[PDB]
Amino acid sequence: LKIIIPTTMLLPMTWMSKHNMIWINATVHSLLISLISLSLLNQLGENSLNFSLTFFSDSLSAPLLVLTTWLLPLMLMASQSHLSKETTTRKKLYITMLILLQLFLIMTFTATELILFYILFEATLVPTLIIITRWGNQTERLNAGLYFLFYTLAGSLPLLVALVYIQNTTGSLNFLIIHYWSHPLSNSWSNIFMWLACIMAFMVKMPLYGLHLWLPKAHVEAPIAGSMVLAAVLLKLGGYGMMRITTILNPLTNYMAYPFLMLSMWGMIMTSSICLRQTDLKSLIAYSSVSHMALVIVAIMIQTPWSFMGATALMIAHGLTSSMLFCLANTNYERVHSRTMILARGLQTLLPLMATWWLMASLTNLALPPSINLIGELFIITASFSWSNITIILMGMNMMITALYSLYMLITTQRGKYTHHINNIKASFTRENALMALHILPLLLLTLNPKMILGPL
Amino acid sequence: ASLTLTTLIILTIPIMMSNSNIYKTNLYPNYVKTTVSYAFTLSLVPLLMFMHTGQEMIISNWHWMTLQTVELSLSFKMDYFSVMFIPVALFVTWSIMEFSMWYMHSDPFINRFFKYLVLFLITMMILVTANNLFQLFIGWEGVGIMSFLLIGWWHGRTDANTAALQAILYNRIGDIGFVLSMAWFLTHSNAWDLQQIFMLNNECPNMPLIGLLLAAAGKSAQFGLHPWLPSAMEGPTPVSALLHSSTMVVAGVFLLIRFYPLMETNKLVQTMTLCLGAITTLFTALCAITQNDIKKIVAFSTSSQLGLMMVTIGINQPHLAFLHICMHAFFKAMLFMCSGSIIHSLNDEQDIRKMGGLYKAMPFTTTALIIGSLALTGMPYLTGFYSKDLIIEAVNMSYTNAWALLMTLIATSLTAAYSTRIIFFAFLGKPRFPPLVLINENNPLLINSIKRLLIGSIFAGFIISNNIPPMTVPNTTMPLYMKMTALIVTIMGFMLALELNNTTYYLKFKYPSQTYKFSNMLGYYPSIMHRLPTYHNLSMSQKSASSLLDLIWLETILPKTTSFIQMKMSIMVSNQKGLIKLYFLSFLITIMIS
Amino acid sequence: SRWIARTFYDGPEKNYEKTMAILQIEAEKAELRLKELEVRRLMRARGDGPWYQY
Amino acid sequence: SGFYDRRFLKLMRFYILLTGIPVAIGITLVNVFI
Amino acid sequence: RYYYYHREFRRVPDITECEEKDILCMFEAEMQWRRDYKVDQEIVNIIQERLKACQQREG
Amino acid sequence: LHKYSDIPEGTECHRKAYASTSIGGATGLIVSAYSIALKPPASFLEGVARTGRYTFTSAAIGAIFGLTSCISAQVREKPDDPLNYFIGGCAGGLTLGARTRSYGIGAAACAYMGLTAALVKMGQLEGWQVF
Repeated sequence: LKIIIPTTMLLPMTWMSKHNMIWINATVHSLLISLISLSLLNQLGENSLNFSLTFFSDSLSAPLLVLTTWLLPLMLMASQSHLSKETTTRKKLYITMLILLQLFLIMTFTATELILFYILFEATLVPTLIIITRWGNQTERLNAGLYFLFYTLAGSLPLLVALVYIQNTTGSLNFLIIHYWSHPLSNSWSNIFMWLACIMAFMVKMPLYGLHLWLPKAHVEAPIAGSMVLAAVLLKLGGYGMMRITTILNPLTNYMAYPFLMLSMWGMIMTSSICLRQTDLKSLIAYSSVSHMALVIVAIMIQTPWSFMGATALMIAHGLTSSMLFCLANTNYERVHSRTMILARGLQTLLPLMATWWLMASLTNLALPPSINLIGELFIITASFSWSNITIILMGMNMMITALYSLYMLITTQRGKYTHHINNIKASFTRENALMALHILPLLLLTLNPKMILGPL
Repeated sequence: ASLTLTTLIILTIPIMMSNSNIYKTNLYPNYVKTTVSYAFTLSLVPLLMFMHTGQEMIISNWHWMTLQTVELSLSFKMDYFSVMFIPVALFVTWSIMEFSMWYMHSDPFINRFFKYLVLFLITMMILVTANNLFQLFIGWEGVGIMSFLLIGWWHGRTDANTAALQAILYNRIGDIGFVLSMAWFLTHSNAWDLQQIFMLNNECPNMPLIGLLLAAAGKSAQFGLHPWLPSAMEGPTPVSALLHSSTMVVAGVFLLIRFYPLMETNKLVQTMTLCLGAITTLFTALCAITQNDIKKIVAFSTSSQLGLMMVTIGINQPHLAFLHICMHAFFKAMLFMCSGSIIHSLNDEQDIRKMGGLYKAMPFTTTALIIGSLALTGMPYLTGFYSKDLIIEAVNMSYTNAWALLMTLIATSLTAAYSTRIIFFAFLGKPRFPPLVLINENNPLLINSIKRLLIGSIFAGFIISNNIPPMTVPNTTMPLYMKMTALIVTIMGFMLALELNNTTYYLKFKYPSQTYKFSNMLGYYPSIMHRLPTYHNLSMSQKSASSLLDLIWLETILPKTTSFIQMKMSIMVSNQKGLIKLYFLSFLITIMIS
Repeated sequence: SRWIARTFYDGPEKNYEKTMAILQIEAEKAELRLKELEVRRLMRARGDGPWYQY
Repeated sequence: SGFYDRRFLKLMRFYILLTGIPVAIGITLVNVFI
Repeated sequence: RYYYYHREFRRVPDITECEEKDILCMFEAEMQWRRDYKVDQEIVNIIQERLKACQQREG
Repeated sequence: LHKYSDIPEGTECHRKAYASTSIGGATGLIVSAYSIALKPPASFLEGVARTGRYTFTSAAIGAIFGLTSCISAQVREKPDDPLNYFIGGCAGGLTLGARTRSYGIGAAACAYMGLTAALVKMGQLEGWQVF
């Protein structure tokens, strides 16, 4: 409850801030509160950490919480030149969306009641909608808003009714006791619909291959501050919840995993394949993101402890790397407004350091050792391989294509001739370098100490 | 103990100095050549403490992440292999340093180039030294990506980029197998450590060895995976000399070398290894017979050498298989560097057919290339002998499939073949390079470089064959033609290739036969295995996946459905009208029903 | 590590006692809710109870 | 122009080291004594 | 040389004997069982390390 | 519906099929009733044409559904699992597909009518309360 109050407190500070100083206020204090968030990380080796009756802090949540606190300043640094000509009241209105959003995240990670966790889980939907719809560019964003929305709700609503049901068929809905009082549900037919009811929402919010259609069309549209959250976090939280509710279910999961393991094991290779031939970059990144989330979702469903370790690691790593690629693409989009990848051409020739960030970022996208991305991925391949010796033949193809398109986005938008007439480029601001250095440094330090990121298992 | 770890770690420091202003200075690189020099000087010592008393060591200074049961940790085993191999790499790479200072002396960003050199070598050290398998994987993949950064050095021309992407692609295809094995040892042996795995696997492993074999095929450019290596010559020469000659590609079999006893557990592994390594020697050497680039020829050569040593593993003689590498590096670095001297001398014209006949124009390079070609050829007391002869002889006296041995024979013939091709066209003829002659062998550092590699190139075979403990246990009896065969096949090579080449000199235009077009089209293999599957996939990834599967059905099935049904329903219920008699009568019948 | 363990955190004990009290409370609510549903089904079934009678 | 990049590195290195020194030295002093 | 020393935890009765609904028994005994589990993992770590030691130690 | 409910199992396919035909006919008369009520046909003969249309269609759907269901029960002899209705469910749409002379509407009707029927059987098995 200590970290959460100041996060509320920035709002008065934002509104009362002097009209041309607000960015500094929000930035500085968001950084501070990040550092305060960091003290939470300690956890415990046995019992899940506890607080109030209404919050707790499992090891599974803590690295995520630290991340979520960490992103706000970043989105500020990205945004604060993207917008300028906007009126003061409107801007001041704008950062409120962001911070209000993370406030809902800090609340929805520590949970504890799964109904509280749900209502916040779905409460996140509003500010991100407002941001996608009012500050996205080009027309399609309007339509995009809808896809982002109903796909969540159409998933979430049954989950809601299901939750209420359980607290009637058993005692409390609270997480700790339900972790302890847990008892198997089995076959029949009612129990199966219980299963899908308690899974489909979580498997929508982190896109599944049959359902992911909204996600690219969100990322095409949203202003970058919306993109960073919509990619780096919300997917991951859907994963967090699905890791939560699996305390119940079993043994039924053994019987119901298969169809989703097919949509995932096939959808990964598939979406990655589509990823190999996009017209424009901002989408390419998005499909890369789905192509990695499929790994998380099988990692959850095979339910082996290695698979949850790998689940956690990959969730965080993909968070940072995806956000990084997005800001790193928006920079080009601002310098030339091309959006289409083909126009950028020989961008390396005209400026170097960005090429370096392209290198680091893509390089960890493909995941090579000892990136936490990689190590996150290798575990789940291990447990998957334990689950079925054949499965490797699928995973391997992923590790093929994720190489290719990743390097591809590098070599197509960089190496090669400059376009001649594009005079628009203007030699890299300090905030740009500052920003992406801020993404990538934590990501590299973090490899030194995995043991604090692997999570509860 | 302190010694080896120092002979690694000091290499790291210049990269650290990369942010320091000295890096921005022209002055930087010579600190690097000196750095590798000291590194070598230090590097000899462990080998000698390894000599007379023969001790070996493993250290694992720091556990990195303690999982349940498994606790992986970095661990530098320093066995025979890892100790012996380091001075070699330091040595040749030091020569490459000195060479590159001249080869690139005009070039901007040269400092960055050296940074990438050291950055590569250190990863190579990560690979040769690592005990714990995962650490072997970081060394693996990291070497791969350094290969990518260097191949694309002249990033402007597209061909460099395609070459780079191609190399990363085939390496990755190997990496699939590497991961398969890497998982399987953990699932079964519960390990990722050579101690564990060697200990617990007396039983036959029916499958991990083959995927690991595929990984070994990755870097090593076996037949199924050869082409990236020829295409990797497109990067600037000192790079290709650096690692495509030796320091990179040999590691791909080095991996397989590390795991000999498990291979020994199976028969099918030694089998298939031989089964393929032979045919890649042959199939590569054939293309090597008839090319026109200096460097392509030398490339096909190096891969063919790799196939040969690959059967050397597959013949169940790992020790010699390792022995061949240590000799091989000197030879190949010699060839690429002298070739670099030619190419730089002439304003860079790789094509032999307009390469001059300059036997006298650059006499020292001539000498160098001669001892080099003789070394690769396998002359009886020169350095290449102590590998090649012992190898192919051991293959002879071993029980095995014979047809592969036959392939080893044609291959070792063709070695002499292309090796005479390059000599012939490079030197003997009356010169035919375009007039003006900027030729200038002179520039002392280059001289010193080639000098040192010659020195190793002649003494090392004898010195090292002598100093090493007799793990080989020699086969020396029946019959006499046994030992002769290695020579006579060579002699047939020079006689046929040279008389043929002279017959090319006698007017009479002819037009190519099919065999010529075949072997000179690199086996047709790139031109079919690249223009085909890539087309079916990139088409498929749009003809289907990007389009109808996911932009047009997957959206039809549930957004567009509901969105249409509500169009129909909504226009149906809200029927605009509103005449009373209508719905009012509807109230009636709904009452009658109710 | 010691100094951090002093200035910031605490022994497990507080965590442990807190967890204890939590589990007790929430358990009590759980059982009470179930019992309440029993009482309600019966009381509506019979009308014998004070608070469903019409 | 290479000015903007080198400036960025000057800044970044300057701060990471600015706080960097007191910390490293503090760790060393803690190592040798207590 | 101000210094630390080892901590140890007292035994508690196990889940098998606490009744079907006490949470506190299930909880105390749960933490005990968990500690015991982690411990056992550490022991297997040790025996593997001794295995590696023997393996390398042979010539 | 109580009449239709006493299948039993799937024995005597005709006895069942007649009942399903009856239900389909009933719903057809209702839909025809509101349709006439809210879409004033103009010229009453056209109105009876309309009601003849809907009535016959829904009756047909009920017939074919019923008998395919019971036949599947009397052939697979599983006979109790929900899939046993689903074929008939899938069949029903095709019937609807025939009168509409459209592959599209017939195709969709197959899938959704199938899933609905399957849920119905599943519900009889599980005593789902709906109301």
